[PDB]
Amino acid sequence: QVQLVESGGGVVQPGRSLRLSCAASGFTFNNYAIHWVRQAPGKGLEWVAFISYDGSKNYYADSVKGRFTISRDNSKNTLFLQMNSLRPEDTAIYYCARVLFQQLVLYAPFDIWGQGTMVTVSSASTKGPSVFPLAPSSKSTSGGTAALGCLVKDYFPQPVTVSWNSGALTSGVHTFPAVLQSSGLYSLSSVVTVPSSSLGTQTYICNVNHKPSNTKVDKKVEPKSC
Amino acid sequence: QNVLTQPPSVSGAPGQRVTISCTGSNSNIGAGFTVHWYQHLPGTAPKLLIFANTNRPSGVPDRFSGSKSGTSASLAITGLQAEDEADYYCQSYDSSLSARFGGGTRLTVLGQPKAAPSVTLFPPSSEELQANKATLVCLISDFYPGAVTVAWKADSSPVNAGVETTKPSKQSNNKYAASSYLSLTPEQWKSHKSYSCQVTHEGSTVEKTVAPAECS
Repeated sequence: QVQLVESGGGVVQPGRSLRLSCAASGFTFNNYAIHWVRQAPGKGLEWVAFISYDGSKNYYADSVKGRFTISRDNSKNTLFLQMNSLRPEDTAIYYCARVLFQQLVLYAPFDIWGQGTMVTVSSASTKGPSVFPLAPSSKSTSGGTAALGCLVKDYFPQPVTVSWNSGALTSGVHTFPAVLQSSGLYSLSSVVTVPSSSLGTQTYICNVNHKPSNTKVDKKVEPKSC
Repeated sequence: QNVLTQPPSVSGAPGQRVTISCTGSNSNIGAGFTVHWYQHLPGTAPKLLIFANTNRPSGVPDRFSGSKSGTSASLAITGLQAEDEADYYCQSYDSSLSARFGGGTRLTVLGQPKAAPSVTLFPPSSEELQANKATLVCLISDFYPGAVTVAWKADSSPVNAGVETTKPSKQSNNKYAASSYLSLTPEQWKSHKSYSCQVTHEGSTVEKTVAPAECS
């Protein structure tokens, strides 16, 4: 089976370097040209670079010229993209793609693509989130059912995972996509809808896990009584 | 050097047929360079649809076809299906041998009934207040089409600063969800009689409100 798999993406600070790799399997790598393509957030596909089948040739987009270097090792089925002097404007998912025709054919299409690897260039620093209860109320009670949740604040970088009652409660839950504050940190909210006639008789705890900072938090959410 | 322009978006209804153009110039398309088409849904890698203007790889269905004339190219899709909803890109080259992609066209497939959003607004929690901060959370979900306006108010004034709102994103049920956050100091929170999150969608406006322990 033919397959391309990129590696080495992660979070980095501006000005630093990172080297990604793309390993082939299932076909004779030394017979094809390979390219890198990227897609920034909310933007379209952008061609980055390419290298010939035998490595004698290569070329770059004007937006990376001088900063990026492409190279391949025809003794290991692997290609590399050395990125230096990274900028926030280089943030993107990067893909490697093979052309359809062997050897020195030109203008050939990209038929096989890997799944891509994500690169985030930020000045933010790794931070576990603060978690607060979003207590249920008449203000948002008895539609017959009630809405309560957990607000997951100021963390970096994505992603966070939320579960309720440790997996046991799975219906009615709706976890919203995170917002990126201008401060460079993310925030998200997870809500659940429940029978308003059993509040207080039933216990609800949201389980928040933030892999990147090795922080897990459990938070019981309860109806106050102002 | 040069570019390839594509209409940002196109629509059609199921079973119908649509076309996606790619307009280039005397320097790419016009010079003989060929055009290839890719179909794309971000949670996936792109897929080659058509190559060298009119060629279709095996695996790719009948319904897709290409043409080219002068400095433009075009992609036709017949019998529109749901699964066809995605982004489509044309791609060519120039006299450098740098591949050049167009901006992308997102295709929308008509046919889904309009849906009013459910809006939920939460005031700050004591806990956050004890930590000397206050965050109001406005949650908006289950609406379609994916377009909505969000507005905040302190009593009757429009508040502009300290607001962060997500663009909406499609959920697994084909409807959209969006969020808006309003960051305040605990002094402002207690200084006003109420705060409101107002959401407008296709002629509908719903507004929810919260007030500091206006208990009673």
